[PDB]
Amino acid sequence: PIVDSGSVAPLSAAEKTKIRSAWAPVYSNYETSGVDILVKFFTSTPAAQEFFPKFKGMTSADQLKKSADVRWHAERIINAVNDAVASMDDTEKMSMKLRDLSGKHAKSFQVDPQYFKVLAAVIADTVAAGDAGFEKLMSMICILLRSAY
Amino acid sequence: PIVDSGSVAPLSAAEKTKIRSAWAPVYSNYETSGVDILVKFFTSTPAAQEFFPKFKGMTSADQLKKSADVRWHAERIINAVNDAVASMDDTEKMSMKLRDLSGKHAKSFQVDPQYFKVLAAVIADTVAAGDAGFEKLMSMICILLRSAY
Ligand code: HEM
Ligand code: HEM
Repeated sequence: PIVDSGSVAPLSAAEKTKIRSAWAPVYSNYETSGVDILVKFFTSTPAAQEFFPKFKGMTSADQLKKSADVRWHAERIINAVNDAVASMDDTEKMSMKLRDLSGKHAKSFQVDPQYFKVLAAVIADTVAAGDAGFEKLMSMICILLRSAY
Repeated sequence: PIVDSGSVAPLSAAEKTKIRSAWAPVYSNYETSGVDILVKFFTSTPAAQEFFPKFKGMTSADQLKKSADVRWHAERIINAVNDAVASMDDTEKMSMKLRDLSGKHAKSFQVDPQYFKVLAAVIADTVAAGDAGFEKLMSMICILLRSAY
């Protein structure tokens, strides 16, 4: 269950390893993985489309995927998660960046804090649906991405 | 000849239109474009290779191109030049971003500034060889990338 508030027990050594195993295949193809994930989240959540100005005009899966702006945006969203997994052994480091990234969303991108957990699930489902460990990493990211609000 | 110091005359309207016409084709396939340019720079400029710590172990086009790191790095570079062509009508914003990038290069990445113009040339020969207009933009960017040095 991915949350964006409250507390989440630390990540066991066992969980971390699994996460790295599942994420590797996905990331090795981040250009595609990021897109498909972002686009699905987009299309499946109409209420959160007004927060992607550079996407305006496009609404169908076909369009989105051919858009360079949709691609560049997907690649950054995905790498932000990669940086997270590659830093599960440093909570102080992970939190600082995500607190920074939280600031941009709240202060600059002005995105609704309620869609982070939604996109996160669209990531957990693709990376390893059902993994309590991965949903735990997400809960950590979502909690951080709301720290600025 | 691209330069990285002093100054250069503003880009005329004609030059801006020429630049945006030659750029579109290249940026359209940026995931591929960037990677081609980067590898061409890297492989052809030995001394500058030590400045790419994450490519530790790769020195051939084949190994490079098939790397997530090399591409992510290339995608970010090519996209910074894109922001630049996108801001030809607002040199202020262009400079703000480029100055920030300059600081990152001189502080975190510890990169020798002599190479900005060389990588810029690789981009010039790829987008529009010989075009004085584009060369000027590259000069503008390099002068800006060295401002924090
Ligand atoms: C899984 C959680 C998310 C992560 C890890 C994430 C990560 C990122 C990253 C790395 C950037 C790059 C910012 C930069 O270049 O400085 C970004 C940009 C952006 N994100 Fe998120 N994001 C997430 C969820 C969301 C959600 C739910 C929305 C929509 C409500 C959203 C909307 C945006 C917007 C508007 C931009 C700016 C695009 C631009 O103007 O270039 N993000 N995000
Ligand atoms: C046209 C010239 C150049 C542009 C526009 C450019 C742009 C960029 C951008 C946008 C980043 C992303 C930083 C971030 O993620 O916040 C970056 C990182 C980096 N650049 Fe450059 N760059 C240029 C030339 C060079 C040159 C000549 C070298 C090598 C001598 C170089 C070495 C690096 C390194 C080592 C990093 C850090 C990579 C990492 O650890 O992720 N760059 N550059």
